[PDB]
Amino acid sequence: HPIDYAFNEYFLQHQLVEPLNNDIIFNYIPERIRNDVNYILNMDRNLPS
Amino acid sequence: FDFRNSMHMLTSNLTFTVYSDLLAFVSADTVEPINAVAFDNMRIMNEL
Amino acid sequence: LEELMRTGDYAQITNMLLNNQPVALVGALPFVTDSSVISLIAKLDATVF
Repeated sequence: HPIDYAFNEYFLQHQLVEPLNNDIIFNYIPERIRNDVNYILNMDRNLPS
Repeated sequence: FDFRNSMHMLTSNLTFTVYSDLLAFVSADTVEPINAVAFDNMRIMNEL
Repeated sequence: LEELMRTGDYAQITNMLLNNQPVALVGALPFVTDSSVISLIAKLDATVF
């Protein structure tokens, strides 16, 4: 219905869901620490598109 | 009620997989305490 | 190696091994003697690593 399409529509055009790369995980990390030798970082699980 | 004016087409994505918490995928160990270093780099706790 | 298991390995080695590049290692090590020529031709020693 006009008013219904109205709704559900925007719900689609606002799917607050961004992608995700190993890189982003790495990044949700303080610019520091990574640059603090004392601590070890590494990847193990893969990432599906 | 007029049909054609009510019928719409749908742009929907297909098969995600939502992840929460996150982090976890972070494999991380740690040096042995006796080997600490500050921004300094010479070593923290160096009085043997 | 001493400065490795200390430094927490900077995936430096991890990369070189992965990418297959001519390199060496140093320090205390466990040798292992084998005979039956065979082993050699099969180029067994490329394993372990």
